Amino acid sequence: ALREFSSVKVGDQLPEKTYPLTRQDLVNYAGVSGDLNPIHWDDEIAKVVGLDTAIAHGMLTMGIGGGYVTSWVGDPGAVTEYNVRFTAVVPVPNDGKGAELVFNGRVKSVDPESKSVTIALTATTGGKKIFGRAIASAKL
Amino acid sequence: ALREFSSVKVGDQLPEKTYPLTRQDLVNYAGVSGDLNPIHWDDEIAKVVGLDTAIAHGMLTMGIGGGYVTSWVGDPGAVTEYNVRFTAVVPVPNDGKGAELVFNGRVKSVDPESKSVTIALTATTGGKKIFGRAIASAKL
Amino acid sequence: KHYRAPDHFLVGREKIREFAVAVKDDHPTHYSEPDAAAAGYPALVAPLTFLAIAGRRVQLEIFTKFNIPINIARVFHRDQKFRFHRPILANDKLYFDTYLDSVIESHGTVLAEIRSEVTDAEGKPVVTSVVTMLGEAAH
Amino acid sequence: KHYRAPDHFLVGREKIREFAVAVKDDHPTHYSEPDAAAAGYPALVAPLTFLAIAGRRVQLEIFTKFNIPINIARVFHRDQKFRFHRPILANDKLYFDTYLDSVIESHGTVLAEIRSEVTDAEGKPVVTSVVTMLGEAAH
Repeated sequence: ALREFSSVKVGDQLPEKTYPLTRQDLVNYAGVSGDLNPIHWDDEIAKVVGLDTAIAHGMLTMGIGGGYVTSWVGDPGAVTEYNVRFTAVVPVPNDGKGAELVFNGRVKSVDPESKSVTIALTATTGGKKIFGRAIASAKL
Repeated sequence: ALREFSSVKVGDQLPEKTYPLTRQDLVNYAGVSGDLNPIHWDDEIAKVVGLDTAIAHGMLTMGIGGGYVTSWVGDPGAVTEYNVRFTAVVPVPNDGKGAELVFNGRVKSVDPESKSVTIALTATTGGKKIFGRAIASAKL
Repeated sequence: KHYRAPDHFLVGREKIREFAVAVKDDHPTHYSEPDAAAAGYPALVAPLTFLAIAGRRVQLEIFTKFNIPINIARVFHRDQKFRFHRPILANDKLYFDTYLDSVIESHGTVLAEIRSEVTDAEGKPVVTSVVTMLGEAAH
Repeated sequence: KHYRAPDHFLVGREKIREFAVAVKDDHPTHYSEPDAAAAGYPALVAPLTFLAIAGRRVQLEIFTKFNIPINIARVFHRDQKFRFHRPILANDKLYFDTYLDSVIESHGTVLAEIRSEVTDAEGKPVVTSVVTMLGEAAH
């Protein structure tokens, strides 16, 4: 369901999705990705390095973001660039609730000669933003 | 390095290997296998169901066993059968040491017309055996 | 009770290596393709318990499709059996025909025996996997 | 500083689905091949950050091969950039040419920028991945 270039245009705010994130999701990603760093699944290790609880992987959070973008674009193969700077950490307590990633987006650029459209992204946990400059672009 | 049938013969004890097993090895397997059962990586969940600490996966332990057998046989593709009954659990504490699986084996059967040889296996943690009837067979 | 799984499981080259590391298998036929050629195998051969991956989706699903009277909370994996008719190699297409061989229900505890015949793309047997779940009765 | 990784990474069909679930991507082009055909793609297309899998081995290795003056204990992943020249699809053979674009060393902290050009079996570019590690200086 790749959307046509004519549909979207600059200033278009993107529908907010709120992704829940449990400690089990951090264990699964540890194995899937092969990133077995204890800070993402052992609390006592998290506090030694100076953190409250264990935190989500950086690339788990960005990876989730790809889903948030790929759904709206309608086609993963359409995405041309995906760039993110990691400003903060997403703590995920083993409390049976975990945490929530609130994603948002806004088209900031269109090139009608191209089929390119650029989305600025904003991901937050408890209000605090986890990404700095986070954009995506795709041929529509 | 598939060994010839003539080399091995009934009564041949197999060299003991001692596999260390950390809590990180349990997290990795959780993700690789897709078995995300908390009893294998959350202690507080382990005790609710009535266990001391978190335990190794059943199929992690048997999977390790396949390595112990496949090395001696010399060829994984040579193994014809691998059967195991799980008698006990292998607790793996997040103590920076974890636990150790001591594997042993003994050829109990040869069929010279076939190239089949059958190994009885014995896996232990702290002495307690974790498998009941555990055998392997391979064409040499 | 027959159940044929739609779609196959496609044995990945890289997932093989990934798995072998997880179960501490270091046999070269899992990691380097030339060694597999030396052993006499076209692709990477899979660890003996690799089916725990492919069969993950099956065992989760067949419980409902078979109406086994067992409480998931208190269920226990008692027995695992593999008859490797033919070695599982990378790029193998694996199809599953899963049968319910027997159910025993005595005091409190139900014992279920579940057989999955693994066939390749063509339809020739690869591995016969037998699982024995032991659990607390539901009905 | 050039480094060419020996061997390729072979994108698995099943590992794609497995990964997409892990990052909560539910786009059908990752799960069912006919939907990929509908989208206009032969095989399953990979999630945008799938390279975190393939590139796991690379980033661990290039640190030593480049002699970056950084303490692993205190190192931090600051920046990730993907230019998807061409979508990554299942059964793609992925080759890695990894370059060290820049190193900055100021008070206490070293900032390293690492570029991996991903090429296919033939040798045409797939994805340009740029990583920016930030860390505590070693020398």
